[PDB]
Amino acid sequence: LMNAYENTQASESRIRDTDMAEQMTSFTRYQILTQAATSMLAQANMKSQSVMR
Amino acid sequence: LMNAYENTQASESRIRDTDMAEQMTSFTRYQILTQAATSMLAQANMKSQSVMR
Amino acid sequence: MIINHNVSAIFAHRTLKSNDANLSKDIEKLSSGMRINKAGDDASGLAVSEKMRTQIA
Amino acid sequence: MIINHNVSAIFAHRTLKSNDANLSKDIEKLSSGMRINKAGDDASGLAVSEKMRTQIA
Repeated sequence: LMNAYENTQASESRIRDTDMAEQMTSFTRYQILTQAATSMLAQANMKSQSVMR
Repeated sequence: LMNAYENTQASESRIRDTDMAEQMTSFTRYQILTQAATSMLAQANMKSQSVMR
Repeated sequence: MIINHNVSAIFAHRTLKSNDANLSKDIEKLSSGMRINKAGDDASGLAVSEKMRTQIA
Repeated sequence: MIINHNVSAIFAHRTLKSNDANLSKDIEKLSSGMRINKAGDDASGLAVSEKMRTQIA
């Protein structure tokens, strides 16, 4: 009984639990993508002022 | 109780709280249009002084 | 240039909308430590995991 | 001078026109973090990429 429980817990971990090392890499991906899409949004705002002159 | 609180708040915040990024876009758009009409409003006043010579 | 509407800001914000949205799901798993926080992310994976947790307990 | 038509302004409008369209796509790619966004950036590159995305999944 103990051996089967230990194996199913290892089996359940793969499907259910997450990798902290893996998800941090993806987490930092969007965080930089967040700032970049934010920075370019401000640039697009400033774009239309150039026609006033 | 805690779970429904988080989900109900999300449903409420979508209809109530405003997206600052999208709102800044319309705000910056309307600001230029105000300077646009003000520039044209000034011109229409100086236009009337042609035949009045 | 067209001043009544600006599509450069339209695409950037919709890009930002999904940039922020997925970042929220990243925090969910990192804080929880469980890869399947809600149903739909892995429907059969969550379902099988519950049957496994049923047996594990 | 022929004041009736502003030929230089016609040329300047088109030269400025293309730069704005070029500028918009540059903002598109910097915001999304990907070089291809819509069908029209690269017909072949999208088709090669999507198969690779199928392989990666």
